[PDB]
Amino acid sequence: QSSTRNELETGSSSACPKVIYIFARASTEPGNMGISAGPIVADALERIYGANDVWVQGVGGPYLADLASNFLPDGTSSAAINEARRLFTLANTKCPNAAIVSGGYSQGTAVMAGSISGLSTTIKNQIKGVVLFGYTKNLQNLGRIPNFETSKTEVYCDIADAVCYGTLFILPAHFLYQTDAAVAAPRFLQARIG
Repeated sequence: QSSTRNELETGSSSACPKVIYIFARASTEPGNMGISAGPIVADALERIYGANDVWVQGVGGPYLADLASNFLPDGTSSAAINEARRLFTLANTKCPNAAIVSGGYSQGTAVMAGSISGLSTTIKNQIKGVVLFGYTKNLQNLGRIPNFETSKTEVYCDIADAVCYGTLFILPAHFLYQTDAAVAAPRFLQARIG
């Protein structure tokens, strides 16, 4: 299954890739990568760069992607945020010269925006590009990641996606970011790399 990827955890410093990609899944998604926007950006990165030149990594562990946490102030649990910071730091520890790129979908965008905002200048500097599909803190944060440059940040906010409007509707819906994730986001990340 595409839905669990751990290439950074099992990564060793003698085989660094050009690209480390870290992704936070939406509420309900299985694994650490999910089954929508996660594997889509990951399939494209490998396609562009080679499978051997991209480490693909989901935010797992304490990040449970449960619906209740969307309502915490940062829009997710702080143990979700520390797990992402932990992985970002590991990519830096292991491979300080690779381009880190990252993604998030729905609740997972709040994991990125939460973790990324608190990082050492050195690490934020290695994170070349961040793609947020359905940014649940688009309204509140003003469509940027606080403390992290807008030039490396590309936000995808469909008109129909309630969560981009500063609240939260919770009910079964279609995935909105099919073409964004497959086309625009790889494209955007490819320009940043790196």
